[PDB]
Amino acid sequence: CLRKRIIEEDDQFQNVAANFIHLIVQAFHSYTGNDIFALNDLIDFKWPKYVSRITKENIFEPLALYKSAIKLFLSTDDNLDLSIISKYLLIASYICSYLEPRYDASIFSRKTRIIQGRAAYGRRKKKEVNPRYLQPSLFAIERLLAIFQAIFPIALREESLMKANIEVFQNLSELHTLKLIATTMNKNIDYLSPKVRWKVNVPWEIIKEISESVHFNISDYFSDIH
Amino acid sequence: SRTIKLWLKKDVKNVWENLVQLDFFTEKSAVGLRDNATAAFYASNYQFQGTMIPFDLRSYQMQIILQELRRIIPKSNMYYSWTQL
Amino acid sequence: KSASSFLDTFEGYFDQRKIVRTNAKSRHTMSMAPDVTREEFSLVSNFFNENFQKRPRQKLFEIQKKMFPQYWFELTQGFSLLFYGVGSKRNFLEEFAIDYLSPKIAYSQLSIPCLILNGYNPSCNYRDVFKEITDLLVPAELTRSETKYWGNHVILQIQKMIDFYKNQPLDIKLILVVHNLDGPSIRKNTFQTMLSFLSVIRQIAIVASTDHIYAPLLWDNMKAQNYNFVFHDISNFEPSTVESTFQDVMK
Amino acid sequence: ADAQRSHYTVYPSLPHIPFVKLLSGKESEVNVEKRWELYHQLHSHFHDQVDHIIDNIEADLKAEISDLLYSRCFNTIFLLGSDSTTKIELKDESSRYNVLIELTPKESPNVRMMLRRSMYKLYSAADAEENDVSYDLSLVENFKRLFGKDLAMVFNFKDVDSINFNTLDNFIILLKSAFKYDHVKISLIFNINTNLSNIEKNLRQSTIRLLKRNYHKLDVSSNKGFKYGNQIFQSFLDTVDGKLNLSDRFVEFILSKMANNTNHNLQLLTKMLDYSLMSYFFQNAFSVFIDPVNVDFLNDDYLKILSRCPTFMFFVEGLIKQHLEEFFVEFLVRENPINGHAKFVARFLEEELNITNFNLIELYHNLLIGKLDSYLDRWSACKEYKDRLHFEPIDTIFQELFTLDNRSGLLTQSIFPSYKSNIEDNLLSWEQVLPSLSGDLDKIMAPVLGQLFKLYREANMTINIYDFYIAFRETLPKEEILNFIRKDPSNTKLLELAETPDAFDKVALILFMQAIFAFENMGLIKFQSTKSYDLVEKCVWRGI
DNA sequence: TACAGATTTTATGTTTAGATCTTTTATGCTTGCTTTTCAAA
DNA sequence: TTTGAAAAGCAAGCATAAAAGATCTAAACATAAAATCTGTA
Repeated sequence: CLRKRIIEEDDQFQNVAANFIHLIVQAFHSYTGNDIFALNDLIDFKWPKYVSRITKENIFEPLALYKSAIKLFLSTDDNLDLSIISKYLLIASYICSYLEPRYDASIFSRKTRIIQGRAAYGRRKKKEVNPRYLQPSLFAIERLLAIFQAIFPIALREESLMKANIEVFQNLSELHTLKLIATTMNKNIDYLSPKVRWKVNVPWEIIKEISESVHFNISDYFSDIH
Repeated sequence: SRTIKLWLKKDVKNVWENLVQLDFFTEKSAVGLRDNATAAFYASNYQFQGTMIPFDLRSYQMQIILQELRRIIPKSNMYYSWTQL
Repeated sequence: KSASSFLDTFEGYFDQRKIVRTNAKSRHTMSMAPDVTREEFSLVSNFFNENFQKRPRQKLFEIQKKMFPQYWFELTQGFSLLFYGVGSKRNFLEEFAIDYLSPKIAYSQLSIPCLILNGYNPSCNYRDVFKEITDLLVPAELTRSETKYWGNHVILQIQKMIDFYKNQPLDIKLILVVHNLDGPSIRKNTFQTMLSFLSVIRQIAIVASTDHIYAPLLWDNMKAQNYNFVFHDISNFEPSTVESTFQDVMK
Repeated sequence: ADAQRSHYTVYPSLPHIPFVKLLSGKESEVNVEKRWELYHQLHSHFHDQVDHIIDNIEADLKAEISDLLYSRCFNTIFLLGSDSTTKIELKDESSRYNVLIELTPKESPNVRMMLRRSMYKLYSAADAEENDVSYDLSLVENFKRLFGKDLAMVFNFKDVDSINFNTLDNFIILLKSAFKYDHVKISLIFNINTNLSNIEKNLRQSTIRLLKRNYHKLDVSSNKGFKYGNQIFQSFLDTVDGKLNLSDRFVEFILSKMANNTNHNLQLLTKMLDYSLMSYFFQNAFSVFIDPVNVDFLNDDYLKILSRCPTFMFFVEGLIKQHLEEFFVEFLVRENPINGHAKFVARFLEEELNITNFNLIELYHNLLIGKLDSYLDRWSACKEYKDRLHFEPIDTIFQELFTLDNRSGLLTQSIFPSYKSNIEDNLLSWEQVLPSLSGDLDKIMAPVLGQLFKLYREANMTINIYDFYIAFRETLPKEEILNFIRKDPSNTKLLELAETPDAFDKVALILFMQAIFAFENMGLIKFQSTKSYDLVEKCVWRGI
């Protein structure tokens, strides 16, 4: 790439390569530590992008060449479809794992009461520790289906609430097969036992992007608890 | 507030893995190297629960504590006041 | 009775998980319940199971026998049948798959053997059942290359039957009847994988029943593809006097 | 007894078409034969094109895998939406053995087993292509000394979203050690169904940096640009054209049901189309007249149910307000060119305009409902053909006997039922399932499961089973139980137990324990304690 | 009678699937004191 | 418009269910030398 660049646009090229290696070291030594291999990988990834920004003005000027390619030294850059029912079941699983069942009726209940009775009052306090930083809790299937039906998007013979049909359980089975959700047991698992409990198996950064793909406001359910 | 570059969470993962590899953290309640090949074989035919959860939820314990860090980090290091609690 | 406001949907789910105070909890056990021996339980149970509501069950069974040609037409097109409902579906599947299905298939292809599985029995095994499938269908035995390195011989043999049977004529060589597909040993992952790969084979007819209300959680998209179910509700409020002997009722 | 076994073979003692007689048992048997045969020509014509489409899917996917595979690091291919069934094939290239090694999570309990299975497959393939060895990576080291040829290894990791990621990471680090041998090149194929970032955050960052040197991505899933769905549905439109038309509600049913399935929505589409065709040829007696040579087979029943059409209603109401068999047999010649128009606008849409990311089922639905213009007002490149591509559907007369429509709720009971909702509704409204014909007892008392469910539905967290049994007793009547239990003098044990003063409570306890363990088998109820058996927890709620 | 080859017997190694028991941690009921929202003055 | 009062909430205590895993064991899968059988020459 350098041999094509110098004809398209030994000691001076050696100084150019050495200055690039020193710039890589001072940009990413805090990230890599004293690791020769990681710095070698960063040098390999960022050398052709550095060579591509070399002009006849930048070649004999180190500060100008660094200013032309400063974005190579600001980010490490060490990096490399799913259904609506399965997305909303993941959101309901995350809610079930990271919220207490006793405060469910204070959050999702919206029906007019023919019979007299007070609803849940809600929680008085705010938690000191973010629950999303800790391990997820274990829930039952019926709670997950209840919250899934409460958060799924919508006369005399319509019944606009979506009931738990074959497709909901089938998407839940794929959700466990991918281990986007998990159980206490993983080998010889009895799906039908009531003692078997379920938990979510995705972090917050995945469930946030999934909820952005469906325009659900999941951060509203954690802004007023801690 | 009283300028150190604040690294993102996607970049501290590499530093965290380097710290785990350099025996500064250990996995919580980990046996480690077994005494004999039979127990090691039994452990190799079992998948532990720590290796199935995401890396940011794995429980660790410290090989060095904060008092030792205060003892052997120099006074002129600019992270020193954080060694007291 | 609950002092609730709602009964249905999550409205009755969240509303019925009240934190009941310990002063309003009754300390009632089976100590003041009537003392009943085993034999009188059996006698009263069989008397109402053979006399109570018998005429509506007989009539309702006379309606749902008219669905047998539709079931046969579904079976010839490659669909597995799964039956579900409230009550025992043992006698229905026996009568349909023995009195009706096997003679009709045998006469249309010019009897057909009928393996009958009892998933209510906790000692139902996949290796014994597959040895009998080998005894009935005589598949070709796996080569050394087909055994790989400590692979499951049952699954590899069924996959070899799958890519053998794709070019055979599509005529039903076996009717395979599954009572209670969601019982204790039959709901496990390997046995369901075995029957899914058997259900890929067009030349085997699959008739199954389920009893658990959460039973469709057993099947992911691949297994649902392989089963290829047409669902049919047969609710009849039968005794279920055969499956009940496989659980302990006196406890 | 056979009831106490696990499995048993029965050969029934034997002493031809599953179609039945329609028109209240007045359809002739020749019409039954014609319905069976004509259903089979339509079914065979559909599935021949379905089979060619499926082989084209595997052929094109194999071609693009071979292209991405052959044009000191791994060659990594990330196959998104894989749902792995592909039989990958490699080149027969001289002086280099090309070995495909497939690994599943079942074959991967640890790194040692993965290496042992990989080296056994490698030695087996290299012996079959042309003394025993150790099944470790030194076989890769001495491959040229044992077989005289270079080594190209392609690893197919099946179902990476099920494999243990620490084990896979350590196996990749193990495979990195073979890069010091000049005769070895390694390809890795990762079959992904979740996301790339999901596996990116379950692997260590050094492995991610290792895989970043040479990696490619490729989408595998059946909803890649809709072109494999759009063929299959058009194949149905190449089968049913001039014979039946699709209803708009049936097409939006197809759209909603395919939007609910990720990995396998092509076979679900084929299953729904097949079951609709089965339902039509099993239900309607007019499907003999799809063949245009049966028009002499009209009878009084055919014309009697022919006149009950809303289109014929509107037509004769218009002709009465203005001022039968020959009118029917001449009006069966029109072609209904909506299918040809849909194929024409599809070939116009990727002919020159280069618009290929469309669903033909969405296009056909909007063409059926007359809102086609709102459908192609989205791409903002076909503004110049709002009158070239405009179509107005024509509501023809008596087309409602020749149609595929979803209004009886048969598809949503047979293919996608509300299973647990059906179970709890048959439990609670049982009079619906059971006929309303022990003459004096069946009118008064419900079946024990239904009464027990109605008392079960109206309860709290924890049900005390003794008080619940008392609540079950108070629903039962004592008098006609004691009358009906004495209505069989053959069994004297029943009479002497009826003579006991605690007969009614005992019989109610028989029925209650039987029904409670019926609910415990079905999963509705749960004993939270292994011992005691004094309390229960409800598991399931109606209408969720 | 005998003998080359196929099958059995006895003997052991390899890998997977499941049971049992122990230890430490979540959980569920109890009890006492504090808030609080909706059925009557 | 208030009122208050029973429903809801919070925290300590503590017995107990359960998750995790250490240890092991049976069962499928696999190989092998010596003896025994077996079908002919």
